[PDB]
Amino acid sequence: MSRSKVFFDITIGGKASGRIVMELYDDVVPKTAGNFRALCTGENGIGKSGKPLHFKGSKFHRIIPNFMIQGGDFTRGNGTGGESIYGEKFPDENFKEKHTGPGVLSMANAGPNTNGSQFFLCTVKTEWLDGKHVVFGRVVEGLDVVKAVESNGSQSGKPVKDCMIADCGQLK
Ligand SMILES: [Au+]
Repeated sequence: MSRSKVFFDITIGGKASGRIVMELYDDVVPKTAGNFRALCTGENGIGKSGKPLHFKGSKFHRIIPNFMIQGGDFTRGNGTGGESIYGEKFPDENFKEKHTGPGVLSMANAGPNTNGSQFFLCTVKTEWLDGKHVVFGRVVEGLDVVKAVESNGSQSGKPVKDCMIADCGQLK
């Protein structure tokens, strides 16, 4: 299917830091792409958690230099929460796409078939995640914004300051 384009407007410590534009692989992983797209628009409203099914206002809570930036936990904000629009967890749709380099967009999980709303953007090639995380898009603009967020990560995963998805949505 035609490929959706979505964006995040990022703040770092409250400071406007630019836009990350992403292309989703609707044609390869439609269920996975459709979940992320709707979480960018917020169109499915309040989820089972009672919080909005929406990345807006959420943070990259886990950021590791030379690895990736991870976000999508809008229910607990710490890596233990998050919710897909389908309502809890859904199976890995396929592993056709691989972690080929910086910019790759892929699902975070807790093992096989545990996709929620958490995701990461790779800042390096992470071949060791192939077949274990579902890859469903890539950055096409704003890789420099991804690097700026990455600069605030630590080996420990804890960010130096709040890296927020201040706005987000779908481009037509
Ligand atoms: Au993994």
